[PDB]
Amino acid sequence: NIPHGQCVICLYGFQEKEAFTKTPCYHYFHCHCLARAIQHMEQELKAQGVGVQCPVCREPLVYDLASLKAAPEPQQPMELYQPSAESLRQQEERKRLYQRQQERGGIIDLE
Amino acid sequence: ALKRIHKELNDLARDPPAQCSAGPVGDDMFHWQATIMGPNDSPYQGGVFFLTIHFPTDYPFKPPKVAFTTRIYHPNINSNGSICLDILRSQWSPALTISKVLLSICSLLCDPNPDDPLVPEIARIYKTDREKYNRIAREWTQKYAM
Ligand SMILES: O=C([O-])C(=O)[O-]
Ligand SMILES: [Zn+2]
Ligand SMILES: [Zn+2]
Repeated sequence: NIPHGQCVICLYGFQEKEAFTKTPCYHYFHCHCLARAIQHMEQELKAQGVGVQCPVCREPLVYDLASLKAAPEPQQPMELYQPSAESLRQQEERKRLYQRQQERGGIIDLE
Repeated sequence: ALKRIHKELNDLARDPPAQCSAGPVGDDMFHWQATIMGPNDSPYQGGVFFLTIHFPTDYPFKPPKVAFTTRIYHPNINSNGSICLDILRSQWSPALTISKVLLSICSLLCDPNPDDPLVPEIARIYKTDREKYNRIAREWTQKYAM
């Protein structure tokens, strides 16, 4: 029915009524996500001189860009960032290490 | 870019690559600091190395800019902290992640690529006198990163 895995471009999974596609190399992407990837590849190729390829496995890709662009963009809630108590403790320790390196002339300062 | 950046941040908090950390500098989600503990298979063992990460507007479709902040003696990293590494330029893909980039740099520290150097004298020494090379790399680690 609906794919159980993750889209590697946006890092979200697939939900009911979302628009997604499956490549000939067996990889699933939201339609919107693959469209964006292809646009960038087309730009880079032109600036050097097809070579549009799957982001996962590098297999040359067949596609229709307009069809992919027409699909609805998934509405996906942003994942909040709430550092755990342990993470906050770890960040404080890093601050101390950085300070010592500065004193040693061990930090590159490009100014 | 921002939703993708939040996803990565949460994954790197749950399950970061061995010996590494990464998170935002202050309030700015597009500028991160990372750390690498010197790999046990390298002359950087025991040191902690800070790096800077800047995400471009079109991330993840263009690569992050990654440089060393901690001084390091290596044929592929210069005195400005610039890193010569394929996946940071010609070989980037939107399937890659910061977690994967950190894993790649760890590998480069263990095994340099002397034939594509940023520092010709260090490359000459690496190729002609590895004993001298590892000695100097350890000496810089001890002075600056420990
Ligand atoms: O770079 C230096 O000056 C050193 O490691 O002694
Ligand atoms: Zn997606
Ligand atoms: Zn593929």
